[PDB]
Amino acid sequence: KPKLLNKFDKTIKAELDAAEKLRKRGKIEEAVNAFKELVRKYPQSPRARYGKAQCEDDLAEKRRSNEVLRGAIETYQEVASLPDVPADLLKLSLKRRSDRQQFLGHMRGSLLTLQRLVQLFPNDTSLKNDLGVGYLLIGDNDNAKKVYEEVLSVTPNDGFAKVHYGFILKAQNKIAESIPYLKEGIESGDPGTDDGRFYFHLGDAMQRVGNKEAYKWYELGHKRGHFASVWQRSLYNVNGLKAQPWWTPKETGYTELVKSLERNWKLIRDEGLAVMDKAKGLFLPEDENLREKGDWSQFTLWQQGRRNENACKGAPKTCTLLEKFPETTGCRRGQIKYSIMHPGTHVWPHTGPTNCRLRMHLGLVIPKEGCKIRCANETKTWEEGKVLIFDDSFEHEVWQDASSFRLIFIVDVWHPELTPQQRRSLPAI
Amino acid sequence: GKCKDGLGEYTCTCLEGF
Ligand SMILES: O=C(O)CNC(=O)C(=O)O
Ligand SMILES: [Mn+2]
Repeated sequence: KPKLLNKFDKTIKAELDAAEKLRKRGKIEEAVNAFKELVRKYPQSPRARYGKAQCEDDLAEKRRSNEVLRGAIETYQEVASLPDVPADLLKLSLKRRSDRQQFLGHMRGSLLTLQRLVQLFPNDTSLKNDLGVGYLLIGDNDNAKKVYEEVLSVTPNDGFAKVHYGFILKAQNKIAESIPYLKEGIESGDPGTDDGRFYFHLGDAMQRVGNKEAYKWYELGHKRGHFASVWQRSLYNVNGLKAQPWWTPKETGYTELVKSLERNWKLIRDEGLAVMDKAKGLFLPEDENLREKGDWSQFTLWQQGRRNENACKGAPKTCTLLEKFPETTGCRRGQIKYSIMHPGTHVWPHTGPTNCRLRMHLGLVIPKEGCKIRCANETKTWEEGKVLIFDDSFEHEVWQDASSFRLIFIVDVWHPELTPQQRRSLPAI
Repeated sequence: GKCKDGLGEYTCTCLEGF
């Protein structure tokens, strides 16, 4: 179907197919030399150059070398620079270049490629969509929004554009606006629309507006294998881990950590209060759009398993105490942070990104009433000097209706059933 | 842009190379 040979390449189709055949047989090593020989002999051959690129691409996979993949990325570029390159080959080569650039984290580099692809194929809708994803991966939602707006103006029915536009809208707290786009988008069934992210955010948006049809979408997302369960909707999971909303200290196995937190809770409290009084700027407002209303701020000591040196100068004793517990300081999918919440606060029902951590809450300053946290179907209260443990990958919700501030200490730990090698290899979150 | 308490970001992980 895809025509990859220009006029001259057709005249050397035999040599080209011979070399390509060696690549398919896994003998990539002598295939490189085959294509390189063709590249020397026919320096203008797009198919020969593409072959060299693909061989380098496979060599990168075998050797796991970033350096040779970097080379392959250049060779893919070289294909597009040659004269008389067939459109199918030009598109294929640059698409792969972008794909591999994102793999290396050259997202800025990938953008230029995707921009070039859109410039070269102005009527290819899928490429505009890919450009939008490129913007999303670098955190550029503004430019991403424009792209999908441009796509939708020409192709209103493109489901891929609708889910992503909807995703961007919800991220902008355009909750009502986002729902029809997410819904119609998933309902399109177009390739790339059956993604857990869109089920997750469609139901959440529906929950915020009081649309009781939200859980029908959660149920469907579960049926399609996006969610472990309707209640537990984290998207970055290790399948099989013990799943329950609430944990006891013994169940976690982290009894020594819990002992230390509860024995020394007052020193943790006092440093938190000292920061509130003398350095409240270290407390940063919650910035994930999780609040319906009210005030909620956090003062983070550890994140992604990395100690914040400057923050710990505000809570030196607490940081020193925690150094002894790598099960939390080494949790690269969790944090260690103070969390202050004031009256008139309601946190929307929400879900953490991963099932790979458990979340400890140590009460520091807890008003006698007004403060509570629901996880799944059970609501509980905090106690000063006492630890609560829950899996925040389950839907949970929070209220603050006291008459003074509520301060807790949050300590994330690896899910205890995670092996040491999993704890070592899992990418940070 | 990080996913700390929620799933607000398009991707929560950021990997580079093999
Ligand atoms: O810190 C708070 O008051 C609420 N905490 C959470 O929702 C959480 O731990 O994920
Ligand atoms: Mn939470």
